Amino acid sequence: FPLGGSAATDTYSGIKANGQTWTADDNYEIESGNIFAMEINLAA
Amino acid sequence: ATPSMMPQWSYMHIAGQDASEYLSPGLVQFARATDTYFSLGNKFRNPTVAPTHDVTTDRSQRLTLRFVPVDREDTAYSYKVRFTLAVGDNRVLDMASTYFDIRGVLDRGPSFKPYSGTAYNSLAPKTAPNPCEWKDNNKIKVRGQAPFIGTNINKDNGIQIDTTNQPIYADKTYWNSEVGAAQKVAGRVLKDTTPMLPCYGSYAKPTNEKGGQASLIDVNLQFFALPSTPNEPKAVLYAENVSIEAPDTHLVYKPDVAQGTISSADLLTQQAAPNRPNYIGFRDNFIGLMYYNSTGNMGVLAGQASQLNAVVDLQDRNTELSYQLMLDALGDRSRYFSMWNQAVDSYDPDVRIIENHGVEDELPNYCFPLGGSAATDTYSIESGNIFAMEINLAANLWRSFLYSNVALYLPDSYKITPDNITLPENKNTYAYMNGRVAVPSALDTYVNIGARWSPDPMDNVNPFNHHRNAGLRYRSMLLGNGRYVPFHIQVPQKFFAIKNLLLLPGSYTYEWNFRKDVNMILQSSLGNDLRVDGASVRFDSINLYANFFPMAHNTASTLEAMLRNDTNDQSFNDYLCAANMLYPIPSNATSVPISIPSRNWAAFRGWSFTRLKTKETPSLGSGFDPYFTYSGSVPYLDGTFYLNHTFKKVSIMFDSSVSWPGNDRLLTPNEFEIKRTVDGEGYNVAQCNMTKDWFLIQMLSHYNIGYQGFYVPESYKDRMYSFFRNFQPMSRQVVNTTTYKEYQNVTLPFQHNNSGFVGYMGPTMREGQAYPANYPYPLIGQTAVPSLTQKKFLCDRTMWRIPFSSNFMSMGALTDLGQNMLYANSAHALDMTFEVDPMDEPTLLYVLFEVFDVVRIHQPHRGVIEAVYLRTPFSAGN
Amino acid sequence: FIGTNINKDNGIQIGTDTTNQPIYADKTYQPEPQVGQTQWNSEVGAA
Repeated sequence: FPLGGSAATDTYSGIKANGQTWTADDNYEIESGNIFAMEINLAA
Repeated sequence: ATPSMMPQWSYMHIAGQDASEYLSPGLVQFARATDTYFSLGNKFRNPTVAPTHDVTTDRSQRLTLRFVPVDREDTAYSYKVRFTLAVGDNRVLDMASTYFDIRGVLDRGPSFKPYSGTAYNSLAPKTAPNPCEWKDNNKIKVRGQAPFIGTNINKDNGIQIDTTNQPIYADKTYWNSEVGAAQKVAGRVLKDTTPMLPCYGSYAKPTNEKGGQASLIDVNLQFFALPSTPNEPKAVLYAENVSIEAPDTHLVYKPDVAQGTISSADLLTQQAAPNRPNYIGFRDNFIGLMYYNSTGNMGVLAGQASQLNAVVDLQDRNTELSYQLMLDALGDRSRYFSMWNQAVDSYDPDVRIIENHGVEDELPNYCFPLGGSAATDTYSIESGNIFAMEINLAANLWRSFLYSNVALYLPDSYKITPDNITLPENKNTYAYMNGRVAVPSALDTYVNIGARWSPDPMDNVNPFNHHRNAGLRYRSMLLGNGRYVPFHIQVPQKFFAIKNLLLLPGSYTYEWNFRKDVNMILQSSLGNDLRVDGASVRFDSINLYANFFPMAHNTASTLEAMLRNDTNDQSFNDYLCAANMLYPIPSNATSVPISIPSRNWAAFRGWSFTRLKTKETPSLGSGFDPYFTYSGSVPYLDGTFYLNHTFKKVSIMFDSSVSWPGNDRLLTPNEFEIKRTVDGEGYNVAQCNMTKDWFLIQMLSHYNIGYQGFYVPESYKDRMYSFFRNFQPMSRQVVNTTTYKEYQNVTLPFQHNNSGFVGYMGPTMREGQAYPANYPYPLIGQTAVPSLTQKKFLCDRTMWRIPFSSNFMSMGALTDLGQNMLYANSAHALDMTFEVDPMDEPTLLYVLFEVFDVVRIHQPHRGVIEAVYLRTPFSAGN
Repeated sequence: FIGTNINKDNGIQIGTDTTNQPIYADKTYQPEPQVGQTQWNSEVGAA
């Protein structure tokens, strides 16, 4: 596994009055899909 | 069959004559002649008829009688049960089998951790930023992670999984070369009110039947998307407000500018770690619980209607170290019994005498991308070998062994506490012995590379407080893996005079004050003050338990009217016949002037030196002596002798005109020398630094050969607490400190062998720039610095003997020169002086002046125990 | 692998006295050969 556990890009917000709007609260980070990986056969 | 059957039996010698008899006398001689070849022995069966009459009763005697206390008080420092033994008639007890039956709760304190490492979220980067919500400048919130693709997200119901199927709220958590997340994603974040710990120890209690963390009084569902098009619903995160904690963690790089606040960007990085493992459990054969040898709080076995006493206990002998030796001298203590909690203390012989022999790596131990290959091109498919990556596995395992078993068990002098986390100041509780990191450059793979060496700075630490005290291990697991533990003991009886007494018919009483002093009745694996950090052993029920031999009344009558005659009386001796006395060697002192005036040495069969450390040798017998703040092995009543390889001289000297060495036997005339540190002009023996006459004199006493050539004494004469198994001799070489012209020393920061690749001074992480090195100094290669050798004498778990005999042999119990009128009729006065090596802190030497212990219990009437308790060569009488 | 050119119907010049393509019974050999003999600079896709 990687040290941090992600290599992600960005994501802003949405409160969505019928229109996924925004969320002052949040402010421009999510990396979709499980963590990057690295594999070893530590027994063989 | 017949109503007798005897004949029908004998025709198979099933119960009849022995083969030596029915065989024709001619054949017996032939079978007794050719028995070393072609033996006719295993085919003509014998018999085995066992005794029909007068061996067993018919009318009474439950095998294991159950006596109940006729008394009980909870002093918080003892539990004085007063039983009432009622061994009947035609009936004998043989007080060996007289267990007690302790039962009650035991609360191991917030210092108990059997899982030697982490048992919580374990396989994980111990730098992981637990998906958090790093709050901020009223800037409001931020990052984390996620993964449950989904397709549709509708507001107030996130991840679309007839109908839409509209997922549940609580439960959202849990390729080859694929995944490729297009088409919505989601996950679950941690809200910015939960202390964002690392991922290596984090745990929030369930609080949700369907698994997920949640505060029961819960959470906000929140959105965010990609800047590419920031008006259309992207991934959705079900954050929450967990009860995040970590009940095994001693974070070693808490980014230390975080005063007041809890969550902030400068704190996603927190290299956690597993707290050093405390084993906890009861002591070997319960060396504690049983106030043995405290004349104040001492039991009794006096006949009922005399109630005088039958167990007179001095404060000289230690009957708790004279049982833990008799076990060695009778069976094999290395075998684990559980009722007595028989589990000898120990120490992985590969982590006391560290042999850094070396890793076994030659080819790079390599990484490979999850599926087949890595990122690649598109044309007429990777170009060149796969993306690769490496770990020298054989080295990481060795480094973990070193600074997980030896390199962080060092004295709290070579241990810089983590960067700036706040510790307590009482450096004896488990708040300062696990907040102690151990520099990996003190002990590490490149430490005395290739030579067996218990690293110098841990020579003086004791071996038996360790991960692998296999016996700290089979008493810390046998009871249970828990903070709280009910328990049900079977403590034995060890008093030499009351541990085999036959107890003829009578009505004897029985009393014995147990100890409720946790931290003295409860061992440890790191040295603690259990009483302060939290610990207690609440007793609930004590009961005696005796196993009767169902002896036929008409034969027990004989054996009881015959064991009462004056001549036919018992007699017992402590296996460790001694007159134990402790001397207070001060800190940083090289001497121990001892003395004894005008004695009448009559059977003094030989001294026995030793050397304990104070903190951990208990207070003698008073009671709750508070100055006891150790939890480790008790070399005073544990048998574990670690600070034993430090003696340098003994100078026995009688009247004030002599030298018991004697005339001139001793090789360095009458000045016993146990070590020649630098002056070895012909005289040190093994390649150790022992002196040829302090071996000649141990292997002469302890085993029994020094005049016929040393020959690795027989297996059955070096049982555990002996000399030879623990004579481990060792040696090094070191850079000549003044010939290697360029020896510019390099201390423990400044040094640098692993470069970037590993720590900077901690058990931190990879931060560097790999240049070459400079601290391991080459002692082994074509470019090797000139070397000065150094020698050591690790020898523990044994007591230096120096028997009182002319030959210095063991030709009998009453030693030769313990019978001579020069000593056996007149009176002298011993004045010695030992020259032990500067230790460093308090340190009591444990001279074990040896005498003849003996008791002559006898029961003339029905219920009268009277016994003499003489101990010569250092007796008790005015 | 990483050889020189590839000829129409030729293979890839493994390399020797003026051409030297390889035995398509194996010669691509795979299972073995490939740069690593220049690892941390291996540098593939040259030209």
